[PDB]
Formats: sequence, C-alpha cells, structure tokens
Amino acid sequence: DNTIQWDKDADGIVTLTMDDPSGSTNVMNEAYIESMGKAVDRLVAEKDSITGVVVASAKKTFFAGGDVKTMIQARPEDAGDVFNTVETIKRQLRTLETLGKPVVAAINGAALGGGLEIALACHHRIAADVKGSQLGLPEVTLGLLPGGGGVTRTVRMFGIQNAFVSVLAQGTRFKPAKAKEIGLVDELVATVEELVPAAKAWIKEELKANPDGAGVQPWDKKGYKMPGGTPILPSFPSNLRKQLKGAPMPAPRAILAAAVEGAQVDFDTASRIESRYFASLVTGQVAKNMMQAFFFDLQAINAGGSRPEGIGKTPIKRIGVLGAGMMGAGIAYVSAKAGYEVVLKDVSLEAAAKGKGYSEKLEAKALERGRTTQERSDALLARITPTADAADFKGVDFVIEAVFENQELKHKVFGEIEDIVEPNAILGSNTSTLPITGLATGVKRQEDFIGIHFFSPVDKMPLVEIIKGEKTSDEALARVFDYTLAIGKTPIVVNDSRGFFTSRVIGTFVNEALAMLGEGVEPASIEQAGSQAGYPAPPLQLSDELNLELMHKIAVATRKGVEDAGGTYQPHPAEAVVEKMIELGRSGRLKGAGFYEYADGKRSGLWPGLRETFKSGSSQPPLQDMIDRMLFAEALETQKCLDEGVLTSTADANIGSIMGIGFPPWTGGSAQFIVGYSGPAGTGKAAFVARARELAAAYGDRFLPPESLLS
Ligand SMILES: NC(=O)c1ccc[n+]([C@@H]2O[C@H](COP(=O)([O-])OP(=O)(O)OC[C@H]3O[C@@H](n4cnc5c(N)ncnc54)[C@H](O)[C@@H]3O)[C@@H](O)[C@H]2O)c1
Repeated sequence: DNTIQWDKDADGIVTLTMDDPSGSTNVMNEAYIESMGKAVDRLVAEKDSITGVVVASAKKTFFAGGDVKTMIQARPEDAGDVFNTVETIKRQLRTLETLGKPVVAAINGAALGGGLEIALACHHRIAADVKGSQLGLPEVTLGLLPGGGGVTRTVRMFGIQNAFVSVLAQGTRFKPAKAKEIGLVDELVATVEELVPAAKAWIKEELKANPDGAGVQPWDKKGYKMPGGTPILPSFPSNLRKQLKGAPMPAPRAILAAAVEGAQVDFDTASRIESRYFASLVTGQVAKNMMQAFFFDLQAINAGGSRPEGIGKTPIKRIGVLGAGMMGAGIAYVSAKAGYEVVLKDVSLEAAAKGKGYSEKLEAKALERGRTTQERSDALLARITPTADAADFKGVDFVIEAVFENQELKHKVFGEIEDIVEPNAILGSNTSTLPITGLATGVKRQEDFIGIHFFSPVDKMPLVEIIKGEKTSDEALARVFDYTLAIGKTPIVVNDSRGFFTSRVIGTFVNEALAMLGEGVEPASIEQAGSQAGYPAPPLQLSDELNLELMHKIAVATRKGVEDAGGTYQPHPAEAVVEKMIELGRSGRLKGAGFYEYADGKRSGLWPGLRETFKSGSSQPPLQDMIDRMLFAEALETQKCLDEGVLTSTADANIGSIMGIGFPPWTGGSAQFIVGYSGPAGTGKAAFVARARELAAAYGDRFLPPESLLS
C-alpha cells in the first residue's frame, strides 16, 4: 500500500508527505520503495508545473531507517539482488536531487539511518528543536553502513576526515542544535507548525536569489573541490584505529573503503562503490549477529521481555545504601542522578561521609568538563545524605545492600534495618556469588528480598543483573526492573544459582586463559588471542582486576559443594595456576602485583619472571584454537545456564554477555555465537557442534557440547 501522499499548491511547490500506514514510523520497506518511485516519477512527468518539492512526515518522527526485518534475512547469495535494491533507492534520491528545482526536507523529529539519507538528497534541511529528536547514521552499530547515499554524500559535504570521524565511523546520534553546527542541518525552527511554511518560504527566496544554482548541489557544479582534498591512511584519524583494522568487525573499514574509493571518482560511480560495500556487509554473518543483538534484543529488553506481565508502577521515594565502597558510593551517585533521594549508611559517620566525597569527585570532574550546570551540581548532592543512624533509613522504600560479602553479616545488616524501613521497602542485595535464597532467610519479608548485582565502576557500567530468589515476589522483581530503567541502565533477570550468570560465565573465560598458561603458552599469545578475538580486556589483564584470592574461594565453594553431594570433584586446570600465583605473592591489581607488574595504580608490563614460572614456550597451539577455546567456553557455559533455567531468554544471554562481561560485539552475544558461529568447516549450530568436539578431543571434555545442542 502507498506510503506517500501528494500535495501541490497554486504556487507550484509539491509537498511529499511520508505517511506509512502499516506502522507508526516511516521505514525503508518495500512499500516505501514502491511509493518513492511513483512519487519521483510524477515529479518528472509534471516538471513544467512544479517549481519545488517539500519532503515532510506525518509521524512524531521523520523517518526511522532501513527495514531490519528484511535485512537480517539477507543470505550471502542474495548479494546481487541486495545491490539492485539499494541502487533503486539511490536512483530515486538522485533523480529528486537533480530536478533542477529546489528541494527542502521538513525534518519534524527523529531522522535516523535511511531517514537522514533521504534528507541529505535535499538541497536544504530545516529541522525542529523538539525534545527527543535525533539525527545520524547509526547503522555502523548494526554492522551495516549508510547505503542510501549517506557515505557518498557526507564525504562530498565534509570531506573524508570529517565525515568519517564525526558521522560515519561511530554512528553518532545528534540533537538538532548539534546537527546544525557540524553541517548536517542548515536551519532550525521553534516548533513543527512552522516547518512546512519555512520550507516554502526558503524555496520562494532561493528561486530569485540563486536562480541558476537552485536545485544544484555543491558537488554538481562545474568547479567543485572536495574539502580536504581527494585521496590506507590510518594515521590521521583518532586513536580509535583499532576498529579500522576491520579484523573482527568489517563495518568500520568497509565504510572507509567506500569513502576513499568514492572520492577518486565522480558522484555516480562513488554511489555504486557505496552499494557494492553495502551488499558485502549486509549479506555477512557479522551484520546478522549485530542486527540481532543491538536492535532486536535491546528493544525486546527495554519493552519488558523479562519483566512480569501484569504488574503496575510503584514510584520510589527514598533510597538507602548499606555499605559505601567502590560500589556502594557509586550506587548512591547513579540513583541521585535522577530525582531520587538517597540516604547512605556505613560503620562510622566519616566512612559514610567519605563515600559521598567520592560521588562529589565525579561531579567536580563533570563541572570541569562542562557536562552539566552548577545549579544542577548542588541539586544532585542535595539528595545524598550520608549517616550512621538507622533512623534516617526510616522512610526508605528501596534498600540496596553493599556491605562486605559475608553471609552472617548481611543477615545482621538487614536485621537492624528491616524494622525501621517501610513495610513495602525493597530489600535489595548486591552480592557477587552468594545465593539470594540463602540471604533472604535473614529478613522477615522474604517475598520482597531480591538480588541486584551492579558492575564496577557503577557510573560507567550499563548492566544490572537482577537475581530472583525462590521466595522473591514478581512484584518486587518489577519494582527493581523499573528502577534499573530509571538509572539509565539495562536489566536482565536471573534465577538464583551458584555463580548467577555473569560471574559464572566470565569465570570459564578467565579460567581458560589461566589454563593455557599452566599448559605452557606464551603469555603474550594469550593476550594476543584475547585482543584478536574481540574482548575489550585481555583475559590476564581481567584476571588482575578480579582478585585472585577472591577467585580462590570461588574454587573452594564449588569443590566442597560437590563433595557435600557425595561425589568426586574434578578440578579445573586453572586452579593450579591460581594457587601457584598465590604462593608467589602475586594476587592482582589490588595487592599491587599480578600477571602484570603494577606501579602507582597503573599497569606496567607483564611480569618478566612469569615465563620461567610456567615454562612458557612448551605449548604452542594455533592462534584460532586459543581464540576459540575462550569463546566456546563462554558459549557452552551460557548454553548450560539456559538448560538449568538460570536464564529464560537468549536476549538476556546475548545482552548480558556483551554489556556485562565484555563478550565480543561481533558475535552478537554468547547465545548468538552458537547459531552464528562461522569457521572453515561451516556456519551455524551444527558447525558449532562439530568445532566444539574438535576442541574437546584435543584439550579436554569440558568442551563437549550439551545434549540440548544435539539432535
Ligand atoms: N567491589 C566490586 O567491584 C564488586 C563487584 C561486584 C559485586 N560486588 C559485591 O557487592 C558488594 C560491593 O562492595 P564493594 O566491594 O564495593 O565494597 P568494599 O568491600 O570495598 O567496602 C564495603 C564497605 O562496607 C562497609 N561496611 C562494613 N560493615 C558495614 C556495616 N555493618 N554497615 C554498613 N556498612 C558496612 C565498609 O566500611 C566498606 O566501606 C560486596 O558485597 C561485593 O562482594 C563487588
């Protein structure tokens, strides 16, 4: 069905209104391509009676972008048909661009991806200043690239350097004021009522001030020189050139390829180069992994996928944090970012006041960077009130414990506070591994007790792992689910079990690298395989952040938990490496020494005496084997959480692995890595199963795939 209504006044200015009936948002589906074709074909058939075009929308947004439902189904053999589709898109925008008549975009809200590309094919872009309006080309975050002329036009507008670093490489979303300054928007208006009138007025004015250049883009005139001069030069871009190697993620380098190759030719050939690289990424497996995680899975979580279905909102009044530390003091800051009053408690009043001081050091740094205002700085600190008296906790309807990880201590910390807080107060616990059901026995109201696991530093980490105990009510689960969306963080819901999900899966990752070291692998190759696999932090570097002595008793609870069941326990080969590192007095960053040497709180080089300790060099496995040993460990462990019921959806698994433990984004998550694996022996789950058995026959039975993956 049609998606664009045709409006023409007496002056001769046609108004194309993009009103897609099949949804609330205009999106580059097959229906739009049908409409824009017949709408651009009419502007050429009535060329003699039209003196200008206006492109508007009838939604709260302008245009949302490409049809991700169809792009994620694009098989590699569809590469040729995909090339023809985007060519048809750009041919319509190129004809509209060269009518010889002015064309103005009346941007009335969000204009993303395909939407900004439509507006870039215009000669003038008027945008409103409405709260929530965003503009940009964010398809790089999905492993794609601006294929509707976004790459070709932005390079012609700002040159290779500016267009790539600002808009294309990172897919930055802009507010209309920031979009006008960089050159993405030519004029601003107050409200949407005056968007269309200001467009026709600008057309009337341009038709007499620039009667020859009207409708002629700056890069179609005779003497055109691209800004920055026409053209592998990865030295001028910023220090974020780790994405330009294109090794795990091919999208950033492919964009730079289409840009640099498109600057040496004319506009029409530059466009076709853009189309060739677009069909290359779209039909790839990396783009499907990213389309799955950072579009489908994210929206499913922010739409309440894990949240219980029939619970309403319970507004929060006052919050209480039991224990101010690296997490407790950070918990107070993120909560005080919103209008939530925060009461902080610790052992002594100075220990509670010290926790607030750390929250003030972040605001002082933000003032030096001009992030917010001074009146907003004093108002934020006016919501944090540290104390050592429990009477201040009276009136708190949301408790977040963050004391020392001690079971009999947390039963005492709540025993002091459960009678003084509100009868409907949430008894939230922030524990790394202690079972929630074993912690709720210390409070009277077990139905309101719940686990709320943050990640340090709290101000930076966007994930909150909500752990549900056996007694936890679904209403308290929803009240925490809403609190997470209020602090700007993403929630996942986990059933109570030893290791939860985020610490259990990251354990198999750090235990795999420590295993190789005990087997006799060069410590440089372990960090190389980690970096090449796409982990933001190499595993030995991550093993010094998490304390080794903290990881010691993690291996003591598991051993005695299997022996209590009357069975023989099988130790992980990494356990011997930990005990060896503990014998040598190197326990991690906190102690000041670990796999890396540390000085003044910074990370120096790897420990020189490490190679002699583990006879490094005796084991030299293939680099892909090392890469796949760490990835398959997390993917198999994630699968066993879905079997045991620790997780209830792959979307939580995928988003949990990415935003929580640093799983490589190109995999799309630890669950997606099973259905999206690709090796020299195939793609998909069967190929994942075959590769798993290959690693198993060589290294150990821990790589054997569970039954749920077989048939
Ligand atoms: N530290 C992390 O990065 C991290 C990450 C994930 C989970 N966790 C877990 O969540 C919690 C986070 O604590 P942390 O590591 O940020 O803090 P920390 O261990 O550095 O300090 C804990 C604080 O609790 C205070 N405290 C002790 N007894 C108290 C009492 N009776 N009442 C009130 N306060 C008391 C201490 O004085 C101290 O300020 C711990 O349970 C931890 O195991 C920690």
